[PDB]
Amino acid sequence: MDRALFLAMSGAKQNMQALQLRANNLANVSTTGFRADLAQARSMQAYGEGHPSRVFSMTERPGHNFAQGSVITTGRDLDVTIEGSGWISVLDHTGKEGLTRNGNLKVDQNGMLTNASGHLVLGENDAPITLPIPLSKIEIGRDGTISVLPQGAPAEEFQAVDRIKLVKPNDQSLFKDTNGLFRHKTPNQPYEADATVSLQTGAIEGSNVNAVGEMTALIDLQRQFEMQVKMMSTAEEMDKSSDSLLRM
Amino acid sequence: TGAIEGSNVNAVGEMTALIDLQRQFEMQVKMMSTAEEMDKSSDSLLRM
Amino acid sequence: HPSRVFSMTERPGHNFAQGSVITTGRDLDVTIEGSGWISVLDHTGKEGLT
Amino acid sequence: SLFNVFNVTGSAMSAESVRLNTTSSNLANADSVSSSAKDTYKARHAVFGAELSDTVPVKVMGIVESDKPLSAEYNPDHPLANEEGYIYKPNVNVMEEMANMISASRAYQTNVQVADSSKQMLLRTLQMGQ
Amino acid sequence: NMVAGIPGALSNQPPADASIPQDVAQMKDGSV
Amino acid sequence: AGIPGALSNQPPADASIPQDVAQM
Amino acid sequence: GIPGALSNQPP
Amino acid sequence: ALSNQPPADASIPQDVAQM
Amino acid sequence: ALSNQPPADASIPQDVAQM
Amino acid sequence: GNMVAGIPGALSNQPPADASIPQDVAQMKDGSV
Amino acid sequence: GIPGALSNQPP
Repeated sequence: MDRALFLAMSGAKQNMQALQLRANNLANVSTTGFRADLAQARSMQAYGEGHPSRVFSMTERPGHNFAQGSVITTGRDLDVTIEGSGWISVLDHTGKEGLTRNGNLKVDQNGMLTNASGHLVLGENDAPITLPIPLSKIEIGRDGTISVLPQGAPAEEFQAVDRIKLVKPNDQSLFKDTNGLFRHKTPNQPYEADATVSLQTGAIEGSNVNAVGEMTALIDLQRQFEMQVKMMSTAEEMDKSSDSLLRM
Repeated sequence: TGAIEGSNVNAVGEMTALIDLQRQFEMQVKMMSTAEEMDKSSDSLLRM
Repeated sequence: HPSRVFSMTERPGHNFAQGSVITTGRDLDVTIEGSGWISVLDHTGKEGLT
Repeated sequence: SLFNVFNVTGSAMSAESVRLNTTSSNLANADSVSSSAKDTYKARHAVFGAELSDTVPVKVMGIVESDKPLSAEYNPDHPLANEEGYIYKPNVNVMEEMANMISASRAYQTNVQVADSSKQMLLRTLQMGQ
Repeated sequence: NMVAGIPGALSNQPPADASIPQDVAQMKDGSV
Repeated sequence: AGIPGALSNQPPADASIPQDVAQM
Repeated sequence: GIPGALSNQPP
Repeated sequence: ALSNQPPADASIPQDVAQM
Repeated sequence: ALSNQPPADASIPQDVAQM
Repeated sequence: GNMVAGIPGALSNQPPADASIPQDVAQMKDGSV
Repeated sequence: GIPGALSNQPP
């Protein structure tokens, strides 16, 4: 039949995919250090012989919202949030390094510093931070310097042991990977530490998802979705009527 | 002791699967209607 | 042609998560902590986990 | 030879009926995690073919599954969950199946019109001269 | 030569939507 | 001729004048 | 022969 | 495709192993 | 109208610069 | 008397796991009786 | 006849 049936179907299909991207945003409102995902549609025309009447649209992710997340003051010593722009460099389960903004850190039984996702926290030597096992008081600095008190030591024996690797690259050069870690679009790009990134210890950075912004985008995808499915029915209606040209 | 354990039914989980069952059920019913519509159309081969 | 595939519903399992615990303040009211069962026999006389 | 037309229209109706049954099995298995064969159901699509080289019949040369990834669901307590609690479901898209249902029905009915119209031409030829 | 492919919804899509298997899309040119 | 602002279905090349449209 | 076609016989 | 031997019945089992 | 050679297919690229 | 038999329509075209046809009737599908 | 056949007469 007419190709407008599939031209509208290819549009309704993308609206559902855009709806899925907004659904993931609202599910992650309470998530810690979550960067909102933007949804956009690209107009692609079928170039060739004939009148230029058919143009497809596909939904794609143009970028992410890198605005500062909601800061939650918790009073916990091992809670860190990046003041302004900046990232925390961590290595995932496989070992590939990446940037994260979740500062819900913790100390394991061996002293290795991890975050809430389990990623190991990189240090001054581009290696995971391993603090002494018998600690007494962890006091993270504003610049990322970790000053710990050995167990049984006097309060005046406060010494720095490591400095968290904070990286502030261009946000437009970062893409979210398959596990929520932002990495460089260009492969084999070294993550260079920055001396301007600051860590506000004792607070946790929340999500930056604008709940109303997603809701008002939802009510427009539904209407656009319903208009296209009416086009599918009216293209079906036209073909059924034209079925009476072979009756003879 | 001193307490009773209720059910573990996730009420919202049941409802969100109910709405999926309705849509899948109704789509298959439309396939039944389009199956008989095709048969009625093809019945004109023998008519003469 | 391999084009006709049927689907039938089945009960692959049950949700064995801990239920909602109701405090009644009754001596003869008990609930299992976490995972476990209570052995009972029905009218027939066959052991069953409840 | 209008009898060759009946082969082309007849082959077309067979091809469109195969696609409809494939669409029926996709709608019935849009939510099926298990299967008889231990592999998750993938959306099926019959492959039409043309041996162009007069009358070129359309032939179904086999069913080919869609290569889109299976839609993973976070169901950690499900018995079939993997190490990370994800169960995998068929990649059937509802909107594209409804278009196939509409397209298969309309393409089926228009070939009946051609066969019926071609039938009249042959009967009219029998009346030639006589 | 023989030309073929998946009809309907999957083929009536932009190539970016990789619904069509790679080898089936090859058949849509020519074969012998 | 007719309409003055008709489009062209050929992909942009910036080097060849599109002859798809009635370029008169 | 469509490369990678499904078959119609128990695996 | 006219054959001389009746076609076998299709089978729709729950498990392909017990078939 | 008619022609002696098959018409070319339609291009639907996500980036016209790469065709 | 080599006949084939069974319930026509919806009952038979379900997969055998439904167990809607009586077993006696379902076994007259291979030409028995 | 059919083993499970129903009768058309009162039981």
